[PDB]
Amino acid sequence: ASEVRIKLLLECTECKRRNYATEKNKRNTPNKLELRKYCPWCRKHTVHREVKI
Amino acid sequence: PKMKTHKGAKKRVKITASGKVVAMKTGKRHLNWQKSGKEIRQKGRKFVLAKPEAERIKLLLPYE
RNA sequence: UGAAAUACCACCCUGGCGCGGCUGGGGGCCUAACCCUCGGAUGGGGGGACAGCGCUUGGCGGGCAGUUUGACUGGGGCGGUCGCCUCCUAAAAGGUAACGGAGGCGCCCAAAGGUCCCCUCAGGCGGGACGGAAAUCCGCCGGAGAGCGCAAGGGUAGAAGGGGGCCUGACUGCGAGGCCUGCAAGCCGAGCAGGGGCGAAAGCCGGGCCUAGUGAACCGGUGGUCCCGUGUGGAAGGGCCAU
RNA sequence: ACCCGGUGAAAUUGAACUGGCCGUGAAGAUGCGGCCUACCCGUGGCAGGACGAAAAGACCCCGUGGAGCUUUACUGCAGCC
RNA sequence: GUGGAGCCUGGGAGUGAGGGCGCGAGCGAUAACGUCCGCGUCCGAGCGCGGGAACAACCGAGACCGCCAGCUAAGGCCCCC
RNA sequence: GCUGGGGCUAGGAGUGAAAAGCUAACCGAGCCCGGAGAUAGCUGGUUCUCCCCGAAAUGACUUUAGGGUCAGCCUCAGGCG
RNA sequence: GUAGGGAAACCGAGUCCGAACAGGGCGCAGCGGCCGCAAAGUCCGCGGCCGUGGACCCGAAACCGGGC
RNA sequence: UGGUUCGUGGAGCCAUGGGGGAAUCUGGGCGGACCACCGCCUAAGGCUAAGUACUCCGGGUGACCGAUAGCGCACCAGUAC
RNA sequence: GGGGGGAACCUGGGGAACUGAAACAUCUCAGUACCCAGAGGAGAGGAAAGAGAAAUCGACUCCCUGAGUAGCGGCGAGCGA
Ligand SMILES: [Mg+2]
Ligand SMILES: [Mg+2]
Ligand SMILES: [Mg+2]
Ligand SMILES: [Mg+2]
Ligand SMILES: [Mg+2]
Ligand SMILES: [Mg+2]
Ligand SMILES: [Mg+2]
Ligand SMILES: [Mg+2]
Ligand SMILES: [Mg+2]
Ligand SMILES: [Mg+2]
Ligand SMILES: [Mg+2]
Ligand SMILES: [Mg+2]
Ligand SMILES: [Mg+2]
Ligand SMILES: [Mg+2]
Ligand SMILES: [Mg+2]
Ligand SMILES: [Mg+2]
Ligand SMILES: [Mg+2]
Ligand SMILES: [Mg+2]
Ligand SMILES: [Mg+2]
Ligand SMILES: [Mg+2]
Ligand SMILES: [Mg+2]
Ligand SMILES: [Mg+2]
Ligand SMILES: [Mg+2]
Ligand SMILES: [Mg+2]
Ligand SMILES: [Mg+2]
Ligand SMILES: [Mg+2]
Ligand SMILES: [Mg+2]
Ligand SMILES: [Mg+2]
Ligand SMILES: [Mg+2]
Ligand SMILES: [Mg+2]
Ligand SMILES: [Mg+2]
Ligand SMILES: [Mg+2]
Ligand SMILES: [Mg+2]
Ligand SMILES: [Mg+2]
Ligand SMILES: [Mg+2]
Ligand SMILES: [Mg+2]
Ligand SMILES: [Mg+2]
Ligand SMILES: [Mg+2]
Ligand SMILES: [Mg+2]
Ligand SMILES: [Mg+2]
Ligand SMILES: [Mg+2]
Ligand SMILES: [Mg+2]
Ligand SMILES: [Mg+2]
Ligand SMILES: [Mg+2]
Ligand SMILES: [Mg+2]
Ligand SMILES: [Mg+2]
Ligand SMILES: [Mg+2]
Ligand SMILES: [Mg+2]
Ligand SMILES: [Mg+2]
Ligand SMILES: [Mg+2]
Ligand SMILES: [Mg+2]
Ligand SMILES: [Mg+2]
Ligand SMILES: [Mg+2]
Ligand SMILES: [Mg+2]
Ligand SMILES: [Mg+2]
Ligand SMILES: [Mg+2]
Ligand SMILES: [Mg+2]
Ligand SMILES: [Mg+2]
Ligand SMILES: [Mg+2]
Ligand SMILES: [Mg+2]
Ligand SMILES: [Mg+2]
Ligand SMILES: [Mg+2]
Ligand SMILES: [Mg+2]
Ligand SMILES: [Mg+2]
Ligand SMILES: [Mg+2]
Ligand SMILES: [Mg+2]
Ligand SMILES: [Mg+2]
Ligand SMILES: [Mg+2]
Ligand SMILES: [Mg+2]
Ligand SMILES: [Mg+2]
Ligand SMILES: [Mg+2]
Ligand SMILES: [Mg+2]
Ligand SMILES: [Mg+2]
Ligand SMILES: [Mg+2]
Ligand SMILES: [Mg+2]
Ligand SMILES: [Mg+2]
Ligand SMILES: [Mg+2]
Ligand SMILES: [Mg+2]
Ligand SMILES: [Mg+2]
Ligand SMILES: [Mg+2]
Ligand SMILES: [Mg+2]
Ligand SMILES: [Mg+2]
Ligand SMILES: [Mg+2]
Ligand SMILES: [Mg+2]
Ligand SMILES: [Mg+2]
Ligand SMILES: [Mg+2]
Ligand SMILES: [Mg+2]
Ligand SMILES: [Mg+2]
Ligand SMILES: [Mg+2]
Ligand SMILES: [Mg+2]
Ligand SMILES: [Mg+2]
Ligand SMILES: [Mg+2]
Ligand SMILES: [Mg+2]
Ligand SMILES: [Mg+2]
Ligand SMILES: [Mg+2]
Ligand SMILES: [Mg+2]
Ligand SMILES: [Mg+2]
Ligand SMILES: [Mg+2]
Ligand SMILES: [Mg+2]
Ligand SMILES: [Mg+2]
Ligand SMILES: [Mg+2]
Ligand SMILES: [Mg+2]
Ligand SMILES: [Mg+2]
Ligand SMILES: [Mg+2]
Ligand SMILES: [Mg+2]
Ligand SMILES: [Mg+2]
Ligand SMILES: [Mg+2]
Ligand SMILES: [Mg+2]
Ligand SMILES: [Mg+2]
Ligand SMILES: [Mg+2]
Ligand SMILES: [Mg+2]
Ligand SMILES: [Mg+2]
Ligand SMILES: [Mg+2]
Ligand SMILES: [Mg+2]
Ligand SMILES: [Mg+2]
Ligand SMILES: [Mg+2]
Ligand SMILES: [Mg+2]
Ligand SMILES: [Mg+2]
Ligand SMILES: [Mg+2]
Ligand SMILES: [Mg+2]
Ligand SMILES: [Mg+2]
Ligand SMILES: [Mg+2]
Ligand SMILES: [Mg+2]
Ligand SMILES: [Mg+2]
Ligand SMILES: [Mg+2]
Ligand SMILES: [Mg+2]
Ligand SMILES: [Mg+2]
Ligand SMILES: [Mg+2]
Ligand SMILES: [Mg+2]
Ligand SMILES: [Mg+2]
Ligand SMILES: [Mg+2]
Ligand SMILES: [Mg+2]
Ligand SMILES: [Mg+2]
Ligand SMILES: [Mg+2]
Ligand SMILES: [Mg+2]
Ligand SMILES: [Mg+2]
Ligand SMILES: [Mg+2]
Ligand SMILES: [Mg+2]
Ligand SMILES: [Mg+2]
Ligand SMILES: [Mg+2]
Ligand SMILES: [Mg+2]
Ligand SMILES: [Mg+2]
Ligand SMILES: [Mg+2]
Ligand SMILES: [Mg+2]
Ligand SMILES: [Mg+2]
Ligand SMILES: [Mg+2]
Ligand SMILES: [Mg+2]
Ligand SMILES: [Mg+2]
Ligand SMILES: [Mg+2]
Ligand SMILES: [Mg+2]
Ligand SMILES: [Mg+2]
Ligand SMILES: [Mg+2]
Ligand SMILES: [Mg+2]
Ligand SMILES: [Mg+2]
Ligand SMILES: [Mg+2]
Ligand SMILES: [Mg+2]
Ligand SMILES: [Mg+2]
Ligand SMILES: [Mg+2]
Ligand SMILES: [Mg+2]
Ligand SMILES: [Mg+2]
Ligand SMILES: [Mg+2]
Ligand SMILES: [Mg+2]
Ligand SMILES: [Mg+2]
Ligand SMILES: [Mg+2]
Ligand SMILES: [Mg+2]
Ligand SMILES: [Mg+2]
Ligand SMILES: [Mg+2]
Ligand SMILES: [Mg+2]
Ligand SMILES: [Mg+2]
Ligand SMILES: [Mg+2]
Ligand SMILES: [Mg+2]
Ligand SMILES: [Mg+2]
Ligand SMILES: [Mg+2]
Ligand SMILES: [Mg+2]
Ligand SMILES: [Mg+2]
Ligand SMILES: [Mg+2]
Ligand SMILES: [Mg+2]
Ligand SMILES: [Mg+2]
Ligand SMILES: [Mg+2]
Ligand SMILES: [Mg+2]
Ligand SMILES: [Mg+2]
Ligand SMILES: [Mg+2]
Ligand SMILES: [Mg+2]
Ligand SMILES: [Mg+2]
Ligand SMILES: [Mg+2]
Ligand SMILES: [Mg+2]
Ligand SMILES: [Mg+2]
Ligand SMILES: [Mg+2]
Ligand SMILES: [Mg+2]
Ligand SMILES: [Mg+2]
Ligand SMILES: [Mg+2]
Ligand SMILES: [Mg+2]
Ligand SMILES: [Mg+2]
Ligand SMILES: [Mg+2]
Ligand SMILES: [Mg+2]
Ligand SMILES: [Mg+2]
Ligand SMILES: [Mg+2]
Ligand SMILES: [Mg+2]
Ligand SMILES: [Mg+2]
Ligand SMILES: [Mg+2]
Ligand SMILES: [Mg+2]
Ligand SMILES: [Mg+2]
Ligand SMILES: [Mg+2]
Ligand SMILES: [Mg+2]
Ligand SMILES: [Mg+2]
Ligand SMILES: [Mg+2]
Ligand SMILES: [Mg+2]
Ligand SMILES: [Mg+2]
Ligand SMILES: [Mg+2]
Ligand SMILES: [Mg+2]
Ligand SMILES: [Mg+2]
Ligand SMILES: [Mg+2]
Ligand SMILES: [Mg+2]
Ligand SMILES: [Mg+2]
Ligand SMILES: [Mg+2]
Ligand SMILES: [Mg+2]
Ligand SMILES: [Mg+2]
Ligand SMILES: [Mg+2]
Ligand SMILES: [Mg+2]
Ligand SMILES: [Mg+2]
Ligand SMILES: [Mg+2]
Ligand SMILES: [Mg+2]
Ligand SMILES: [Mg+2]
Ligand SMILES: [Mg+2]
Ligand SMILES: [Mg+2]
Ligand SMILES: [Mg+2]
Ligand SMILES: [Mg+2]
Ligand SMILES: [Mg+2]
Ligand SMILES: [Mg+2]
Ligand SMILES: [Mg+2]
Ligand SMILES: [Mg+2]
Ligand SMILES: [Mg+2]
Ligand SMILES: [Mg+2]
Ligand SMILES: [Mg+2]
Ligand SMILES: [Mg+2]
Ligand SMILES: [Mg+2]
Ligand SMILES: [Mg+2]
Ligand SMILES: [Mg+2]
Ligand SMILES: [Mg+2]
Ligand SMILES: [Mg+2]
Ligand SMILES: [Mg+2]
Ligand SMILES: [Mg+2]
Ligand SMILES: [Zn+2]
Repeated sequence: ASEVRIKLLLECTECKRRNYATEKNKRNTPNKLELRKYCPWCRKHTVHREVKI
Repeated sequence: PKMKTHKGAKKRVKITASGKVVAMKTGKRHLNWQKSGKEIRQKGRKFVLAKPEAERIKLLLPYE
């Protein structure tokens, strides 16, 4: 973790609840992360989007 | 005069029915982003304090 | 005729001006609060709504007040050091000290992660325009001396190394059993369920060849939860899960 | 100062029947070992020793002791604006 | 292997200045009654006893009491003895 | 200039031709009484007898290092065998 | 003391985490021929040790208040 | 600002130094910000025994002392100094 | 009518610090010590603009309990209805 390597939350794009915390390098990966993850509310896999922490 | 209950202990801890002392695992107050789900999950549980330390805490809770 | 079209009468809109309200500053003057003064005082003189003083705002402030000003240490100071990782010292289990001998960490990677398929080095000799000790090509030898992001050690091609495809298990809910251990921590983890990835399948997958890349509480922020809600319904404010 | 008559303190003091050397011993021994030396007890003197007396070292360090002082240490207060 | 062995639970501690020696190393100078660890021992707490001239820790040996009785240990057996 | 008598100024205060001098024989903050039996992780001291057992001076952490908390080592009761 | 589990609502020999009917955490339990008898627990005495208080005793340098 | 368990906290209540500044029951204060509902209570005048505290004084009684004890003083002691 | 006095006791107006927090500032010690005013044989308080959930109680004082509960708290030490 640094200024370039930031922490972030992953928000389930269906129910908007933040289910995961992780990191990326915003110089190497400037665009928002989209990753399919299991959402424990929706009880299914969902695209989660990077949201600010 | 009569002993006073330690409120710091009382707000952190519980004496179970059999005389054990139970607390919350330390280490998930913050700095959690890079901690695995296994670390965060298992830190959500209570745990049984070691006997030498539980005996000390229990003397602090004379009226429980 | 345009979107609305016309004489006339209201409500209001723009902006401006004048008389007024009511107040904000500013300049000038007044006197009577208030202050000073005057053999004389229900007065005259001077200052004057200021100054002084009351409440409140921010500031300057060793004049004064309470304190703080770490440890290790071949005495103390000075210098150095303080946590974490690797090797040695370490006396062939584990552990093991000195201000003993040598190095490194406080990051990083969206692939440098999961799976499936494929591939195999450094180096030496000979050969090949520009082209060299070393660019790229060919041939022979070459078990690992290369490589594996970065220290060092262990490990390793019957891959952990190089390439590609599909991907997000860098899961959620747990967790038998252990390693280590004064505590608190740190560590490894099969297996079950949920919903997935890859593979024909057997299967693998809960980040990364491994060991450093870190910080207990308290106090507070943000998202969710909808558990508490001080007669009642709400609300304030808390709790819980996540960060 | 000394001797006689008169009056008569003090700090200090575990107890003492309290010698030298060479050793030893917590590392400088009257007190231990070996040896040497030494009849009992005073009086005037000298200060080398009794790590002699006095003062629970002022130096030095240590104690999360104190106090005076300083300042662009911290945080207040007077005072001033 | 029945021992002031071991294990479980609980009451009470003290200790957290060690020191000498032997061996193994580091530091030091193949110095220190030096220093810092490891294995062991003894002193500490056995300054009780014998030996080592004397002498915590070297050698011999673990002192319940008594005896004008015997055997040994280390070390000794010319005199002190 | 010295001096008598009569007066005033005091404790974070006075007074000082300045030495932190002096303020009733010790002043970097007077004296008395009170808070008060301040506090002292320091030094000292701790009183009859007999009997059994019997340590530690390590490790971890500590504004900690001559102090502590836990563990180790001692002891007593119960239980196991 | 006779009920615990949960932050709580609440449920209860269970409860909490969870989607779970999974798994785990914390909980739940006398001898003889009805009675003795031993017993939860509790009351009182006694003893060890801890907390509060000066707390085994003596000792500061100092700090503060009111006077002299 | 103070008081309260409440140290600014969601901070109500009771008190009030400053500023502003009402109403007379259809008025007003309270039930912990606040609003509604529902209840409780009548501020800005005063007094009021008893149950409670203390022990200079008097008496009674001690698993209280017995002249270094017990009051500082058993005695011509708050004296001598 | 007042003045001055009285061992403690009481109320009101002012109001520390050592200490504890193993440093220290919020906090604690504590509204304690102490100063001052006043009161009496007591003083204070006292007849709901109370309490707080009981569809309830019924001045105040004082004891027991509630309760080291509720809460307060560098959520520390502690404080405490
Ligand atoms: Mg607390
Ligand atoms: Mg935690
Ligand atoms: Mg959290
Ligand atoms: Mg949080
Ligand atoms: Mg990681
Ligand atoms: Mg994970
Ligand atoms: Mg995660
Ligand atoms: Mg969870
Ligand atoms: Mg209770
Ligand atoms: Mg109970
Ligand atoms: Mg004028
Ligand atoms: Mg005029
Ligand atoms: Mg005038
Ligand atoms: Mg004028
Ligand atoms: Mg003015
Ligand atoms: Mg203002
Ligand atoms: Mg101001
Ligand atoms: Mg300053
Ligand atoms: Mg100062
Ligand atoms: Mg202080
Ligand atoms: Mg500090
Ligand atoms: Mg400092
Ligand atoms: Mg410091
Ligand atoms: Mg030091
Ligand atoms: Mg040195
Ligand atoms: Mg050294
Ligand atoms: Mg030296
Ligand atoms: Mg030394
Ligand atoms: Mg330095
Ligand atoms: Mg080793
Ligand atoms: Mg080794
Ligand atoms: Mg080894
Ligand atoms: Mg070995
Ligand atoms: Mg081990
Ligand atoms: Mg060093
Ligand atoms: Mg790729
Ligand atoms: Mg080649
Ligand atoms: Mg070539
Ligand atoms: Mg060429
Ligand atoms: Mg070439
Ligand atoms: Mg290699
Ligand atoms: Mg490197
Ligand atoms: Mg690959
Ligand atoms: Mg791949
Ligand atoms: Mg697909
Ligand atoms: Mg386990
Ligand atoms: Mg452990
Ligand atoms: Mg670690
Ligand atoms: Mg970690
Ligand atoms: Mg599955
Ligand atoms: Mg599946
Ligand atoms: Mg599958
Ligand atoms: Mg398939
Ligand atoms: Mg499958
Ligand atoms: Mg698995
Ligand atoms: Mg990698
Ligand atoms: Mg890889
Ligand atoms: Mg890594
Ligand atoms: Mg933390
Ligand atoms: Mg804190
Ligand atoms: Mg919080
Ligand atoms: Mg919330
Ligand atoms: Mg609700
Ligand atoms: Mg409500
Ligand atoms: Mg409504
Ligand atoms: Mg409701
Ligand atoms: Mg709402
Ligand atoms: Mg809420
Ligand atoms: Mg969390
Ligand atoms: Mg003569
Ligand atoms: Mg004479
Ligand atoms: Mg004699
Ligand atoms: Mg003689
Ligand atoms: Mg010698
Ligand atoms: Mg000698
Ligand atoms: Mg002699
Ligand atoms: Mg003799
Ligand atoms: Mg002798
Ligand atoms: Mg002799
Ligand atoms: Mg001799
Ligand atoms: Mg002799
Ligand atoms: Mg001689
Ligand atoms: Mg003589
Ligand atoms: Mg002499
Ligand atoms: Mg001399
Ligand atoms: Mg002389
Ligand atoms: Mg002598
Ligand atoms: Mg001499
Ligand atoms: Mg001398
Ligand atoms: Mg002397
Ligand atoms: Mg002394
Ligand atoms: Mg001394
Ligand atoms: Mg000294
Ligand atoms: Mg000197
Ligand atoms: Mg000095
Ligand atoms: Mg020194
Ligand atoms: Mg000092
Ligand atoms: Mg300090
Ligand atoms: Mg210290
Ligand atoms: Mg200090
Ligand atoms: Mg000071
Ligand atoms: Mg002072
Ligand atoms: Mg001025
Ligand atoms: Mg034994
Ligand atoms: Mg034993
Ligand atoms: Mg036995
Ligand atoms: Mg005992
Ligand atoms: Mg005992
Ligand atoms: Mg000790
Ligand atoms: Mg101890
Ligand atoms: Mg120590
Ligand atoms: Mg030590
Ligand atoms: Mg030592
Ligand atoms: Mg040692
Ligand atoms: Mg040795
Ligand atoms: Mg030998
Ligand atoms: Mg050696
Ligand atoms: Mg070594
Ligand atoms: Mg030499
Ligand atoms: Mg030595
Ligand atoms: Mg040596
Ligand atoms: Mg040596
Ligand atoms: Mg030894
Ligand atoms: Mg000793
Ligand atoms: Mg011996
Ligand atoms: Mg022994
Ligand atoms: Mg001996
Ligand atoms: Mg001896
Ligand atoms: Mg002897
Ligand atoms: Mg001997
Ligand atoms: Mg001998
Ligand atoms: Mg002999
Ligand atoms: Mg000897
Ligand atoms: Mg010796
Ligand atoms: Mg024996
Ligand atoms: Mg014989
Ligand atoms: Mg022999
Ligand atoms: Mg001989
Ligand atoms: Mg003979
Ligand atoms: Mg004169
Ligand atoms: Mg005069
Ligand atoms: Mg005079
Ligand atoms: Mg004057
Ligand atoms: Mg004066
Ligand atoms: Mg005066
Ligand atoms: Mg003073
Ligand atoms: Mg004073
Ligand atoms: Mg000053
Ligand atoms: Mg002055
Ligand atoms: Mg002068
Ligand atoms: Mg005097
Ligand atoms: Mg004087
Ligand atoms: Mg003087
Ligand atoms: Mg003084
Ligand atoms: Mg002073
Ligand atoms: Mg002072
Ligand atoms: Mg004086
Ligand atoms: Mg007084
Ligand atoms: Mg006190
Ligand atoms: Mg004292
Ligand atoms: Mg102190
Ligand atoms: Mg005693
Ligand atoms: Mg024995
Ligand atoms: Mg140690
Ligand atoms: Mg620790
Ligand atoms: Mg430390
Ligand atoms: Mg340390
Ligand atoms: Mg130190
Ligand atoms: Mg030292
Ligand atoms: Mg200490
Ligand atoms: Mg212990
Ligand atoms: Mg044992
Ligand atoms: Mg034990
Ligand atoms: Mg037993
Ligand atoms: Mg419970
Ligand atoms: Mg269960
Ligand atoms: Mg839940
Ligand atoms: Mg169970
Ligand atoms: Mg019975
Ligand atoms: Mg019973
Ligand atoms: Mg105890
Ligand atoms: Mg006390
Ligand atoms: Mg005491
Ligand atoms: Mg005690
Ligand atoms: Mg002070
Ligand atoms: Mg001071
Ligand atoms: Mg002061
Ligand atoms: Mg004064
Ligand atoms: Mg107010
Ligand atoms: Mg307050
Ligand atoms: Mg709060
Ligand atoms: Mg409040
Ligand atoms: Mg307040
Ligand atoms: Mg008000
Ligand atoms: Mg007012
Ligand atoms: Mg009404
Ligand atoms: Mg109204
Ligand atoms: Mg009101
Ligand atoms: Mg209200
Ligand atoms: Mg109310
Ligand atoms: Mg309410
Ligand atoms: Mg009411
Ligand atoms: Mg009225
Ligand atoms: Mg009254
Ligand atoms: Mg009556
Ligand atoms: Mg009355
Ligand atoms: Mg009465
Ligand atoms: Mg009475
Ligand atoms: Mg009487
Ligand atoms: Mg008697
Ligand atoms: Mg009698
Ligand atoms: Mg007498
Ligand atoms: Mg007497
Ligand atoms: Mg007599
Ligand atoms: Mg009398
Ligand atoms: Mg007397
Ligand atoms: Mg007398
Ligand atoms: Mg007399
Ligand atoms: Mg008067
Ligand atoms: Mg009076
Ligand atoms: Mg009177
Ligand atoms: Mg008062
Ligand atoms: Mg008054
Ligand atoms: Mg007051
Ligand atoms: Mg008062
Ligand atoms: Mg004052
Ligand atoms: Mg203080
Ligand atoms: Mg104190
Ligand atoms: Mg304390
Ligand atoms: Mg205290
Ligand atoms: Mg303190
Ligand atoms: Mg302290
Ligand atoms: Mg201090
Ligand atoms: Mg303080
Ligand atoms: Mg207070
Ligand atoms: Mg008093
Ligand atoms: Mg009466
Ligand atoms: Mg009255
Ligand atoms: Mg009335
Ligand atoms: Mg109760
Ligand atoms: Mg208080
Ligand atoms: Mg009460
Ligand atoms: Zn979702």
